[PDB]
Amino acid sequence: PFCNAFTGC
Repeated sequence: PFCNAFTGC
């Protein structure tokens, strides 16, 4: 989904 700490995006 939306960007993440480094996972999502």
